[PDB]
Amino acid sequence: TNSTDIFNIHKDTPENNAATSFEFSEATLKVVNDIIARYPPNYKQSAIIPVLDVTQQENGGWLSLAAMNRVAKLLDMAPIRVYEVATFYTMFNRTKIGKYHVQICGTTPCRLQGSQKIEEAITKHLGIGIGQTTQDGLFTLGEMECMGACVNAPMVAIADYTKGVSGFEYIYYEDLTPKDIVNILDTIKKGGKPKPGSQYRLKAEPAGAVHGGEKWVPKDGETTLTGAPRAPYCRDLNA
Amino acid sequence: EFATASADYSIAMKKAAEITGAAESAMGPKEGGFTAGVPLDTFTRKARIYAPARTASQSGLARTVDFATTTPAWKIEFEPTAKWQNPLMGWTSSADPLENVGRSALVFYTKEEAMRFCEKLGWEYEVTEPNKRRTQRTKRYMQYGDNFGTKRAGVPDLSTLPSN
Amino acid sequence: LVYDIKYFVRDYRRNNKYTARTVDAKTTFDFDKLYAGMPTKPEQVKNVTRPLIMPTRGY
Amino acid sequence: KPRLKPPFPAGVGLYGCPTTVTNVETVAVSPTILRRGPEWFSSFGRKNNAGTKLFCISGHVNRPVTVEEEMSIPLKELIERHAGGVRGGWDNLLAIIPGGSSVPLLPKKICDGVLMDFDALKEAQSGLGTAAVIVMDKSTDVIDAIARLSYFYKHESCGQCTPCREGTGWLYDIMTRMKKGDARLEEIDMLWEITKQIEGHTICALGDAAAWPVQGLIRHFRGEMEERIKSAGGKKKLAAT
Amino acid sequence: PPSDHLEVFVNEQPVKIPKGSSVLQACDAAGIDIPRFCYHQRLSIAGNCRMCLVEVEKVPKPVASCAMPAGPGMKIKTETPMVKKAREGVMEFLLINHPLDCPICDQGGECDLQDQAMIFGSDRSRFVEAKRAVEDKNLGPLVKTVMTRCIQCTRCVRFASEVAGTAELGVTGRGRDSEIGTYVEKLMGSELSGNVVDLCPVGALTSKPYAFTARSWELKGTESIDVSDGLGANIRVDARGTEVMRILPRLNEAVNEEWLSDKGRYQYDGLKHQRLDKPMVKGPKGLQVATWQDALGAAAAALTSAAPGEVRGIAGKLADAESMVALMDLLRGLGAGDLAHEGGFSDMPADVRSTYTANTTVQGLEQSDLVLLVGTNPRWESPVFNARLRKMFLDGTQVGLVGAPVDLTYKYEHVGSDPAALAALAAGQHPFLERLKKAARPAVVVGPGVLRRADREAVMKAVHELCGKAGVVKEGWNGFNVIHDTASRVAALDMGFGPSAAARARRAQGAQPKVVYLLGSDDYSEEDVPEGAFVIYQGHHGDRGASRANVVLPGAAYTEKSGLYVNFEGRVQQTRAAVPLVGDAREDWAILRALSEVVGKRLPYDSHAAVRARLAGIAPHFANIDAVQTPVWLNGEYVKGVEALAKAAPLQPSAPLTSTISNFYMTDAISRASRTMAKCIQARQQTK
Ligand code: SF4
Ligand code: SF4
Ligand code: SF4
Ligand code: FES
Ligand code: FES
Repeated sequence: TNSTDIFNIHKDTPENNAATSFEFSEATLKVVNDIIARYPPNYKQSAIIPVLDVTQQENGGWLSLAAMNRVAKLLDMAPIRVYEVATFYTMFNRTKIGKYHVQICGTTPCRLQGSQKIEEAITKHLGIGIGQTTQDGLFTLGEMECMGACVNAPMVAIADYTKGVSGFEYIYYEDLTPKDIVNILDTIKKGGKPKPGSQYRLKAEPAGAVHGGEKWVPKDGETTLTGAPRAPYCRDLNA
Repeated sequence: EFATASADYSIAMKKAAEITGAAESAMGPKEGGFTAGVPLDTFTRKARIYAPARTASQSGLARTVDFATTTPAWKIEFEPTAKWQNPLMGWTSSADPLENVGRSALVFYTKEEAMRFCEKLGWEYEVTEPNKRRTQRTKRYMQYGDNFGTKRAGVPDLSTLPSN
Repeated sequence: LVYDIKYFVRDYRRNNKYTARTVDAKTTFDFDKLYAGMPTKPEQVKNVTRPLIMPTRGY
Repeated sequence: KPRLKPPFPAGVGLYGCPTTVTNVETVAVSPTILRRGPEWFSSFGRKNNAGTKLFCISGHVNRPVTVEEEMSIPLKELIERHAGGVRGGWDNLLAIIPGGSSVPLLPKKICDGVLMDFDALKEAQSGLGTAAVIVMDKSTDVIDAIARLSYFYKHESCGQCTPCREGTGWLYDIMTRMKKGDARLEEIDMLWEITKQIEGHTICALGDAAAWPVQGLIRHFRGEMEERIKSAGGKKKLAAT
Repeated sequence: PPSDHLEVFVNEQPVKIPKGSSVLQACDAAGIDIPRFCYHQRLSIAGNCRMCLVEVEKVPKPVASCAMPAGPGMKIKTETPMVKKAREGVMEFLLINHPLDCPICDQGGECDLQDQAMIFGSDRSRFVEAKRAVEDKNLGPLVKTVMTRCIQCTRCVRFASEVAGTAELGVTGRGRDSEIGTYVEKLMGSELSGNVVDLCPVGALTSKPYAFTARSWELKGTESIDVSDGLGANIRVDARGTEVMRILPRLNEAVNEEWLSDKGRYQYDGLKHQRLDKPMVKGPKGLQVATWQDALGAAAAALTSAAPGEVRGIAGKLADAESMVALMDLLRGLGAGDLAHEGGFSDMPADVRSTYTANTTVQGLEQSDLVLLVGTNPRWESPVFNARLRKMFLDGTQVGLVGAPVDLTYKYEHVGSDPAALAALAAGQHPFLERLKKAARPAVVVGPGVLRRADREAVMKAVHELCGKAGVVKEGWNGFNVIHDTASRVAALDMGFGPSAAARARRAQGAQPKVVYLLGSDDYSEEDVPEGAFVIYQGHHGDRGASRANVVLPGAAYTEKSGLYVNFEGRVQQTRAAVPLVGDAREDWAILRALSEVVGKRLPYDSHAAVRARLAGIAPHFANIDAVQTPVWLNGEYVKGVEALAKAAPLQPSAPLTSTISNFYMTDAISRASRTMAKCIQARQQTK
């Protein structure tokens, strides 16, 4: 389960209903068929997760009931299994969301770094809380669990749905202060591309840190792997 | 080693039932019914000797033939008799003397106990052998690993691999 | 028992037991030991006091 | 939704076929171990604990880092060096979880002296886990940290089996009430009893993963919890009189 | 053998168990009934309830006896402190979110959860938080769903996926928010959809027609049989006084296991409407209430007023063997030889029982790896039999069908749809013959709608030819089977309730009788019931035959008496009276005996045992109640002896082998009067 999805059962809407119309594009159909080839034909049901994901980008960032029906008819499986899988996984959104999907880790290693400060800054600037969307349909805020970037905590991942499957982007933004995330959001709003990863270092190499969640304090100390890379070598396998 | 519910008063009821002299008593057909003193027409009706089957509502098996030696589980019943309703209230009205005495009291460990009881009382009786439960499972889903064996769709064909 | 609600430690009802003892036929009842434990004088006479109350088990 | 063992994946795995599931790190080091020798791999670490390991260090650390280091290295050496020490100094350290989020945490007394080893952290009633370091200082609410971990586990439980599915929310609410102090002394023993109830009684080990952190939390900081419980009376019982 | 029976120890008791058995099964063989919530006998192993945890030596963790295989030399303990501690903890985890709905829950009194909590649980609770609130779901008018009561034992999902084969239900959500049902608003299309409530161990799934009606202990349980079809499912009847409240299935592996058709589950409601309680005789103003003496005298006068060849007797679907034989003796004693059956093919020759029975038996059918269907729809002829067919399908049994391709809830091969396709298969033109010729235990089954064809002899001859060519009948095996959809047909066949050749000829030239008697018949054709002819009806429900009747005798319904009914395999079964007679109703054979005395020819028997003994003298196997004989086989001599009937009325190669059953939910007056079947029909009609 995730935000913006309080129901595990279908709800009727003029946008999402039994009369909803969806069909794959030729590029999307080709990509799905290529994905189909990764599994044996007698086990054709195993490719449901990537197909659901691709349909999710194709529709614009969420999955409709008609999309699930079409996927089930494509994979020759019962719709009930498709509904179960869709309700089982966090990334799969069953309701209409904004053009950009903002996800924040709430796990304790991120919390200690000042996660609530970043959340509060996002709430104060974008004007919406968790499970909410801007009136312009631009930014969608959501809360996530550990995203595997704890050394660069706090971190935020933002999903783009403005360029479809081929232009889909899932970018990590790490080592953030309220100023950092606000400027990232503003750059996205004006049409620019914010730089990925950490805002004060390249990767997980030793560097400074965020003290109190508000200020980056650089620090100098011992760093490894600073010499020339090791040459190829193998020992004598014989005896 | 002998252990068949060996921590209760039932053992004290197992014995005193096999007392010598007291275990050799016997009476003829309809003879005990003479001693009853009840109206003679009681013996004219038919009776059912059986053990009620397990209810579908529950998985319980205590009140079933499974624990036969543990609890008396053979019941004697009578054909239901004419019943109607009270004109003033609507409550069910009947005149059966043998309406509930069997389903509430008459309980027996074995069918032969009820057979002897009816014979000494003269009650004409029917025997209905209860169906035996099956413990052996089906070939499919026989073991927990059968839910995830290769029988579901056959062996995976290695034809969609790169380079086929 | 407000927060410690375990019951097996306090199921006296379903834990009583009856046992069929051995055949008490070839036993030796020495009445000598029986009558050796009895008093012989006005003194040395011991009586079992009347219990004040029945067991309560802390309640 | 996991299956039950027996059967095993090697006996019956994917599509009913033999299958072995392995970690990325264990697989990656194999050619290097094969090329550089099991003798060279065994040159590091203590007995039955040979080799190196990738360590992820986070929390209130001056230099958080994902670094490779020899096994059996002390926590104090591993953190003061290669990570810049504790923010505010080693004396400002409060507690550290050395193996991710499923293993019991260790206080400052246990941490100072213990090594990063499977057979050293286990005897400390903890675990090497994933060798992931989380560091908390004295200004931190440890109860809030464990409660957030419990909330994470509650959201992460699949719910296939009864005990975990129904007890994750119970544990979360217990911890949340503890955070506000709206709990009682005997309810701490009640919480420990519930943790014993879940542990080792479920389908998979996720129940153990959720039960263990609170167990160590109680065992090493029961004074903090009782102090919080009593302290709520200074802000809740004043209106009751 | 390599010791197919291995040995273990449970609480220091040596118990011999078959290989592949579980610790649950071993403890069952040990005489211990371990608490369990998700495991079922007829379903796959789920093992999520955690209620089967036991202790084994050299094992630090409790093991899932519902799933743990037993190893040789294993030691199992079931009364240790950790066992009870785990049981109590599991019960507590069950009850923390469960809503306090027992006063309004209908399963109170027969709730496995409640009894297991009483026995293996504690008495107190330390949970004071807000529970999880679950919205209810709509699956149709048969089952009332209270989803908040669900313990997620997954039994519904496994049952729907495996037994029904619909696989329409699943588990949505995750964790605490895991939810049960269908993501969309769907109506449960399963025909055996009422078994889920019985399989549901809680009040989450409840019978909507039975909801809030009465309590389990208020009922008197009467073991009965199902008469809605020809399979004869063993059931129990629960009633409060004279009124039937619910009907439930009971265990019979050789017949129906633990399953019941919803038609046989919900048609008890009709017993409350259009009921005949008093004798009626048509006067100048019309039918009026009259005494049994008056009605019997009028019937006797009408019967004696006409010649013996002007009297016809017809047997309905629900007439018992006793009434059938009594009426047959009555009409024979007065020189009448016109007999008809509402189940059709009244003129079919009945000399060898095997020719019109299932020689493989229902349980012996499970030994066949290949099954052939010839113009039958077991789904709508016997959904329980269809479920057993699906169970056979689940472990490698292949099925072939010759007839109309219909949904049968499992994959199969359609050989054809007309007798020409059958002839091609017998000739060698189809690959299915060689599969039949290579199968070790092939099976062929033919429905009753085939027997309703005017060219039934030709179809039987072709089927016999195919059986001979494929060796379907050989030593130690008989894959030939004949099924039916009505109970009274088998007893009529065995007792020889067949019209005389003189009456057959009289029908051939078109002779029309004047005295017509109905034994609970309401689906007669117009050709056997001429208009303007006097009609004497006996029954227990006001229907079409009753309306057109001139004299009506209120008979006994199957829920009020104990009649003999033999299923299509030839196993003798009897019903049982659960409630007394309704109104002034009388015993059917008693009614016929009274009429016989009034007319002037008394029947030689005056008791129920006497007429049953008369039946036994007619056919010995009637005495064997709840058993079956092995029918004799006479090879092709029977077919070569009925060759003339094949010559006359030759084969029609164009008519498809269809099923005459067009309305599953309504086949007889009781089904035609039941409100629940009408509600289901409307629901199936409101989906479009
Ligand atoms: S312990 Fe929790 S996550 Fe693991 S199988 Fe059981 S319910 Fe699912
Ligand atoms: S299912 Fe059983 S325990 Fe649950 S509310 Fe109904 S009667 Fe009570
Ligand atoms: S609805 Fe009933 S059968 Fe289905 S999972 Fe819940 S308790 Fe089990
Ligand atoms: S704690 Fe947030 S990414 Fe791991
Ligand atoms: S029967 Fe053992 S856990 Fe369900």
